[PDB]
Amino acid sequence: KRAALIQNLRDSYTETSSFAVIEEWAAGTLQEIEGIAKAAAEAHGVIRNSTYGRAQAEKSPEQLLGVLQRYQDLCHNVYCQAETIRTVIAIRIPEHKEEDNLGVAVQHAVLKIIDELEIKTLGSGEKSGSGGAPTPIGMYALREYLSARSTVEDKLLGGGSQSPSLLLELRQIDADFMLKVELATTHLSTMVRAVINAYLLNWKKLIQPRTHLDVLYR
Amino acid sequence: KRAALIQNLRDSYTETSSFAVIEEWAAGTLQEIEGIAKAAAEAHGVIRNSTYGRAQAEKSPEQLLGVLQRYQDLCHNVYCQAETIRTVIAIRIPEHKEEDNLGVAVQHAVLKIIDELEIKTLGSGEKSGSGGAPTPIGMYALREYLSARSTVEDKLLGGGSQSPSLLLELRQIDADFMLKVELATTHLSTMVRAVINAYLLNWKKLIQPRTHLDVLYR
Amino acid sequence: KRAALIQNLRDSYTETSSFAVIEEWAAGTLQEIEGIAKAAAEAHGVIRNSTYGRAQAEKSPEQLLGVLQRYQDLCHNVYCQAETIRTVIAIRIPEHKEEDNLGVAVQHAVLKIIDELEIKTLGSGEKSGSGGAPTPIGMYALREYLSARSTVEDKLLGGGSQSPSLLLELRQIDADFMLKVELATTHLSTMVRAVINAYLLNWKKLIQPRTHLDVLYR
Amino acid sequence: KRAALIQNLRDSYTETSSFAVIEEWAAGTLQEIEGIAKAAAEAHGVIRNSTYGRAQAEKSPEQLLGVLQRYQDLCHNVYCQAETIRTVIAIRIPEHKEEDNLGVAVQHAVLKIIDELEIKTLGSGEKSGSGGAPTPIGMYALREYLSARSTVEDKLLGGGSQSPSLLLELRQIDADFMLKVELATTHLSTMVRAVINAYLLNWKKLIQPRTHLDVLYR
Amino acid sequence: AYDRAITVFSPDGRLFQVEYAREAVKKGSTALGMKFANGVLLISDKKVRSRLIEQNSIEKIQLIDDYVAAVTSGLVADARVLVDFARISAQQEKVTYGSLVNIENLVKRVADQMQQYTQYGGVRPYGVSLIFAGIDQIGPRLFDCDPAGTINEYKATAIGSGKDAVVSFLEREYKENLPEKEAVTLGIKALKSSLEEGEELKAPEIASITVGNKYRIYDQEEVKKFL
Amino acid sequence: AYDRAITVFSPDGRLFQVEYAREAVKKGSTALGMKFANGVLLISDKKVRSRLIEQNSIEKIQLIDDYVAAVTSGLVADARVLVDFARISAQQEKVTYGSLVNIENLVKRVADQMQQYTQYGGVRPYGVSLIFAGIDQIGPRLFDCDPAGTINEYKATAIGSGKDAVVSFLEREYKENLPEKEAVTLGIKALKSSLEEGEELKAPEIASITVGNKYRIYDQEEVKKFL
Amino acid sequence: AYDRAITVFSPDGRLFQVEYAREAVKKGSTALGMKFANGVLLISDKKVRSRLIEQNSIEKIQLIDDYVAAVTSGLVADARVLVDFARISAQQEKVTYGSLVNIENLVKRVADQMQQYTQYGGVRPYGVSLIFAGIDQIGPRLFDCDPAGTINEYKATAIGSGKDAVVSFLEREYKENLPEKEAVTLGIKALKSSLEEGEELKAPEIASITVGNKYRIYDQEEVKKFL
Amino acid sequence: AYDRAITVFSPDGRLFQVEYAREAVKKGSTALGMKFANGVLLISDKKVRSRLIEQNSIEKIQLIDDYVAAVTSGLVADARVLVDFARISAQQEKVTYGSLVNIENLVKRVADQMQQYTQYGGVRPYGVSLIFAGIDQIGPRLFDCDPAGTINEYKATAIGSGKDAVVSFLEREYKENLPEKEAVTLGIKALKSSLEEGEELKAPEIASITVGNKYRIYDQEEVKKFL
Amino acid sequence: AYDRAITVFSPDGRLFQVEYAREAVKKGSTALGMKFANGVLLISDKKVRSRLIEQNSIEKIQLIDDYVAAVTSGLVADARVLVDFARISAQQEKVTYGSLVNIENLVKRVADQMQQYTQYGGVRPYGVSLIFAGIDQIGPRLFDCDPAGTINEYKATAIGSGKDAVVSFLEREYKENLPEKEAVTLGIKALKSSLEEGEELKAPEIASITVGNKYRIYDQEEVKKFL
Repeated sequence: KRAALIQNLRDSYTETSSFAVIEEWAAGTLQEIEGIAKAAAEAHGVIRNSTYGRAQAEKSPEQLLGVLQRYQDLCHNVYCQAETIRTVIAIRIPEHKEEDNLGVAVQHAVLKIIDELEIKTLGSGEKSGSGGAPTPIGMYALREYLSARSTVEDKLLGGGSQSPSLLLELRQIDADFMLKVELATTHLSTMVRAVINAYLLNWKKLIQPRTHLDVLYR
Repeated sequence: KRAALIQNLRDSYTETSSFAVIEEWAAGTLQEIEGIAKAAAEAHGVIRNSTYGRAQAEKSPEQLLGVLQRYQDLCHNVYCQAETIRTVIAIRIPEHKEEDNLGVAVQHAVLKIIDELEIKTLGSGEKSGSGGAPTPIGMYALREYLSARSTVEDKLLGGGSQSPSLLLELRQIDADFMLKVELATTHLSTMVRAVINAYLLNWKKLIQPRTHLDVLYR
Repeated sequence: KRAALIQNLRDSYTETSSFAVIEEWAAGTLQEIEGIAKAAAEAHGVIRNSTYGRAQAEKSPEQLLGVLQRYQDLCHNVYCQAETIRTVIAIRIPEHKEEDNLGVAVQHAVLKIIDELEIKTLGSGEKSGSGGAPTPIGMYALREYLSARSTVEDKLLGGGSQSPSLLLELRQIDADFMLKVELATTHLSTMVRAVINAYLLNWKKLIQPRTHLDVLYR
Repeated sequence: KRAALIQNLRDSYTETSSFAVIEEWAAGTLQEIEGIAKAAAEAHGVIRNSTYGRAQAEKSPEQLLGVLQRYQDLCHNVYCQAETIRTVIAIRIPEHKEEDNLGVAVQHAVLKIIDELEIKTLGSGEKSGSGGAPTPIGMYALREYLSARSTVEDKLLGGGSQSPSLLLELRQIDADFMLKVELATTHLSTMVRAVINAYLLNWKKLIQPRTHLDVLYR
Repeated sequence: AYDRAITVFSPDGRLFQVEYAREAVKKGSTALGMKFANGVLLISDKKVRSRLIEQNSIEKIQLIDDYVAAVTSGLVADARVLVDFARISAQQEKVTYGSLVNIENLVKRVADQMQQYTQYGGVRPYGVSLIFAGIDQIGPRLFDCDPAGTINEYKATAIGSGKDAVVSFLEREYKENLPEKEAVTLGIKALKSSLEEGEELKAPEIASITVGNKYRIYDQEEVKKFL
Repeated sequence: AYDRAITVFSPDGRLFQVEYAREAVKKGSTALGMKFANGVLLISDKKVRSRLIEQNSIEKIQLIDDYVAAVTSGLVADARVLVDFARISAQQEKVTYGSLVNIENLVKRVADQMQQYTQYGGVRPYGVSLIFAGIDQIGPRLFDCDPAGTINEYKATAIGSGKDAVVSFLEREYKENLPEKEAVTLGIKALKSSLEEGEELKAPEIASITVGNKYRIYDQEEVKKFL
Repeated sequence: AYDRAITVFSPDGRLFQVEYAREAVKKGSTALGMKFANGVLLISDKKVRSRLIEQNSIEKIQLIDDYVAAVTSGLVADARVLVDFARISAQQEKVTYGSLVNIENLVKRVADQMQQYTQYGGVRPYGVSLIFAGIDQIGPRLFDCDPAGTINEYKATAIGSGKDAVVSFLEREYKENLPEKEAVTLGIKALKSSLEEGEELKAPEIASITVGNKYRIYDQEEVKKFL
Repeated sequence: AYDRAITVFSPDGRLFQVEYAREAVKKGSTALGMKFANGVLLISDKKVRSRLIEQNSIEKIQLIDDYVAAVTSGLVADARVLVDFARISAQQEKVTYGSLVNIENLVKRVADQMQQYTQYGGVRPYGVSLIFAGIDQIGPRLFDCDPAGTINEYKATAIGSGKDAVVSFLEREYKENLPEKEAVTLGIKALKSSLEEGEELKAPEIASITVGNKYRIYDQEEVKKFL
Repeated sequence: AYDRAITVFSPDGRLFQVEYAREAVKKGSTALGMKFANGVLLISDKKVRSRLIEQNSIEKIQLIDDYVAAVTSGLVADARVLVDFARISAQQEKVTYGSLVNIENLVKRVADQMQQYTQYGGVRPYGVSLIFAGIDQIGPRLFDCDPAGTINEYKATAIGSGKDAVVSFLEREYKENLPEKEAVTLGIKALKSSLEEGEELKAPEIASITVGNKYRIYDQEEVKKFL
């Protein structure tokens, strides 16, 4: 039975599923973001003060790995939660018509902002488009870091490399990747707040994008 | 005979062919996806806890290869099934006209969302476009993984490489590829549900996109 | 004489030329595709069961080369046949006007779907565009395979390479290239059926895209 | 309670939050930018006068690092502050409708100019789009510099390199990176002033993009 | 596209705005009429909307005169305006000739008005179908009429959402010249046929007229005995 | 889209401009009417806007004649023009026949004007709903009327922003043939039901008429005793 | 493009809306007429749609007067309105001069009306073709008429979906001055010619008139003897 | 968007072109009126534009008759055309009944004209608001009127740019039944309230009328004593 | 672009819709007229379309009165309506003055009508050219007339597809004051000139009038002797 299939779909991802997500975003998530932001800024301070020598190319700084993993963990929960909201809307996109699409436009509008969050802000795709990646740092931040650092480490170890700037770059890779996290957290917070507001103002039409007024005909 | 050719085409790919696919998606497929999601998250837990040494570059982790092959297998069936639905619609796109295309629009609308599934979500093409690849991980996930790992393995074996970060990257390749599967399965689920809804609400016009009312003329 | 030149063109590529192609596609071609699909799936089964050692990097698997060459041979005939259909339409595109283009639109519409078949589905160009290549595997499939394998072979032979994952990749190249053929054949079949339907429903206007009714003037 | 959630959002990022940013930009920020511009131009003078020898490839010029880090620090505060403004607007984008959007357009208009500042002028993303990077130098200026220099340093040290032009390039990297900062600061200043004006002229509708006149109905 | 104005033919020779006007008719509740032995009848479904609406208020069978009745389906405002036009048009015929000889011509006059609004720009079609049933100097008559201005004379027909279920069902069961009491049963069966899955059929309206007599409206007590 | 012109059907058979006209009605303050024992009454909310506006100025219950009243909701200018039209239309019936026998026909004449503006291009619909209540040779009567020209006779009904809260509440509590004093209470309860969260209900208007009598407007002192 | 308005010439000097109006004509069932020895006849296909439709209801040959008939094809509402206009136009000529001397002029008056609706904005053309057949002071006459307002006099002609099959067939078999009984056979052969693949030809309508006489409509028993 | 044509409702039921017409009103200079003990007055700001303009030329208080005056704000050409209409409408009432009994009806006739231009395509609304003040058989009256055709009776009101500052100020200070000399002061205070930052208030116009009397226009010497 | 409406000048001062109307004229078959010794003649090609069309039906030379004839080319419906207008216009002149003194003025009246439809929106131009030939108190006259309303008097001219071939050929061969029998030959040569590659010229129409006489239409037996 076809109506029963749809109904099972919608019963399983209700408006309280998506509201649940938004409550967490206004309380828990924004606070964990800000905490990551302070940890990353604090780790930046440490590194701005350090002078770097070959000593530093023999050890991956566990403070920075810490910050970076913590951030990847948040982006993971935010992506999974965004997708709950997206599911709740996508399964309520009604029959395709060339009319009565005032609600369907609200749906496509909000789904688009969730796309922006997931694809662009969280930078979650394999290859980002020709839109670039506008976010300072992706989900796969830890990997980008280790990779950028481990090339610099090879060159500095091996007769190492006698480039004085290459030594400073190792430091700059640590500094910049902590900055990139401060920045990315700020930007993520705006986007998370933007979505909270988009959702709360529009939820009624996200669930019921049409009303069936039959009062003119008999 | 021309009508007979079309008729043989449509007789062999009926609406029950495509409905068949949608029932499986609502029951079997979504469950198998979630199971892959939990397997991949569990494997991520293991790896977050491991400290890695050259020991680990001498052996490809059979847990991760397992998860990845299982996911590739699902994507294979979902692509082949998507294509059944697509065939059912594509052979019922009627004569080209500049009118009566209210049904044709529903067809192009739904075919477009199946394109999005196959090309973009399942990331099934050779080279993805300048749209990027927004899906966290493709079909050819196993290959991407072995390839990314086997470069890091060469560098660590050979005087290996003394880069401390390069050792952590090996780990991060394992961690990230499991994450990428958790994320891709979540995103695939949304898309599969979206299509279930698209189809069930629109099937009537996907099969008969025009009705031949001749009641005004004599 | 100008009318005689056009007439020789059209006499030599008639509607029976293009109908001939479509009969073959509905009978012979779709069946040869499905056969390739089963040969490739069967070869995939073999490889999923094999454990791979350096032994395998010393010999190109004649089963896979077989499947791949067979598929390239089909794509070759389909391309050449698609181009017959395309010729039949292209030489009947009438005088350019800003009116009476209801038929011309049917022509541009069907030619476009044949472009999609040749350029995108059969992936027959040198460099594919920024549309990417959405087809799982091109015409030049054999070449892609040998090339992808022969780089892995070199690394494994030469002290070879001691990467455990590189050995598995050799296997995965064989597995994935067989999968890619199963997928490509499914996708090609849809497109071939789509064209069969496009053509049979629209042929009348593909040949005569305008009717010269002079009944209002004297 | 839903109204209470929105209200907490808007209470925490008021119009004084955003006005606060704009006062700083008009007084402090534009002055700190000009100061950086003069430091960078002065360091360019020094370098135009220097003849370079292998001596110079053994030391990273602490004057230039100084200028560059100072600039990165400004760009950091300007990004974080832009994001305050952007938050204030984003959380006051009202219910989605196909009408009464005269205010919403002012919002989208000014948000778009803040996007231009952050993404393009401050060049703050990982990968810039196919719009290119029109700004002379990004946030991650220090890193670009060290990296460009440290490749030239390796070639000049190691039998070094005997290329006379390669020696001049080392100098040109120092010269050009200082120029790039003069230019970027000039361009940033324009954009900061443009936003000051955009904001002060439009703030009323940025906060209340709709007025609820109910005076025609009863 | 060619569907934005009543005065515009599509390239295949279609007036799409007229066809859409017809879709308004499908949103009305089902009604049917059928000819029987020396008579004709109308039946119409009553989808009760609320306790708070008066029942003997807008029900759908309307006498045009003592010997002619009509059911409508579609936009209710337009139905009203067309019934009131039909009524006036009947009285004009009676003042000109002292008697309505052929009902076909009353229908034709109404259909003409409807067609007239599918040829001039600046007006929209009436979104209504009607059934006309009554007796005249030819015999019992059953007609229908659509937004386009199209007429057909029927032995049995329906209008409304459940039209197809009902026309399909009468296509199989209908017999000419039943007695009144059986025609009414057959009608009710047809109507029940059109609902989905064990859904209630509450009291419809039934009106009948037999040669030599005036119209009679069944009251709901009499109507119940067929449920 | 198909929602830019009153004369254009959507492909599903919808006149969107009419439906939008109906949204204008929702911006008005709530009003209700109900039938009781040998009588009918109207109640209407007064959202006081300012000390500076005269109270006995534009309030919403208007007598059409001595035995018929109306409440409106929607654009106030259009309400005015329709009430004045209704008033003239009543007097025309009285001059033609010496008495308004059925109020249904006064409403029908008003509704017809309203429908007429949903069929011709170059005019917009009236953005108003009305309730008509009064006594006539049939008994007490309660009607409503909307921008589309759609009529219904009710036992109780509402119009305005709080329509749904009120129709919902009467659906559960309304009883036929209460005494006047209780009908008025039940009405006030219904109205209070429609406000959100411990919000004040300031003095509404109430007007009633009982068979054999003329309309009477409650003065705000009498009205207070129900708050 | 230049096909959205009746008043707009394309750059090659085409009124596309008129041409599209003509496509409406092709959706009607086939009908033909032919001149014979001292007479003229009409034949028209009856595509039976249902047991439930009355047969002697809308069939397509209509007498304009006792000596003149017409078949139509295209939109049925518009056909009706044009046949009724043709009937009224014939009576006007009879009141002015006491006799319809040349039928050409009745057709010309109808065609003029049809052309008029292909020159002014705000009206759409009539989507109908007609054939006019009858006897007059010149002799037997056969004409056709299209949405554009274009007239031709024929010896034989057809209108409707199967026009081309039928005009093609008569182009090869038609002879002047056959007897009535053979012209009718030839006609039926032409009509059969137009169906595809061993498809049934159910009872058509046939009407004929011969000099000195009135029109006669063949009843379906007489018509069967030619199947 | 839905704001390009007066006849088009937005989907929320808004006539945007009317609302924009209302924005024209805000560009006028402020004016106010208030009721007092047995009287009513008007005050209007005079933004002097040049030495070269005659002062006793277009000032904004206009007598409609001896007992009724008006201030306008908005497009000056449209204000003129409405005042002249109001004047002619008052004289028609006087010729029909020999006296203007209720001023509400003069305002209603003007408001009706204004509303009429918000329902038909091919006209734009009048971009004006008016205040009407005067005495009649009910007492002193103060009304306003806007582009939409919307009427309200007030105790005090304002129109023009400084409307809100002034309605806000009277909402706090206004008392019923002041003497004339104090009302005028209170008015002048209200007006001063509406200017920004120690900006001059040059001589406004003031006109008053008290029961039993005719209108009187303060001359600027008398007006100064309140600055 | 500036070619969608008859009332719109292009920037170079062109009415493109008129020019396109002219392209309708080129689709008609060729026709020519020429003056000769004390006379004028018209010749027109007959592209035979079918055995089944009556030949003495719509042929293209039409008498306007006994001394004036016309050929047309372009839309046949519009030709008809203009010829009939020309005929009525001629009779009006005859009833006002008892005789058509100058034919130039009949043509002027027809051309004026044609021009009128190139200045007002909501009408399309007539897609027709005409030639007028006849005798009057000035002598033999030959005129042409186009969709724009443009008149020229000619010694010889043509209209239709083959206009240019024919005007080119007469530009080289035409001589004033031939005898009738030679003018007709010269004409036929001109017409043959316009066909491509050994293509048949079937029987054209020829009509001639000489001073002092009435028009005479050559019958096809007489016409053959020039082939």
